[PDB]
Amino acid sequence: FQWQRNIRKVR
Repeated sequence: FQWQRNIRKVR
């Protein structure tokens, strides 16, 4: 999982 600094734009 390549997460860009906490995504938080979907769920």
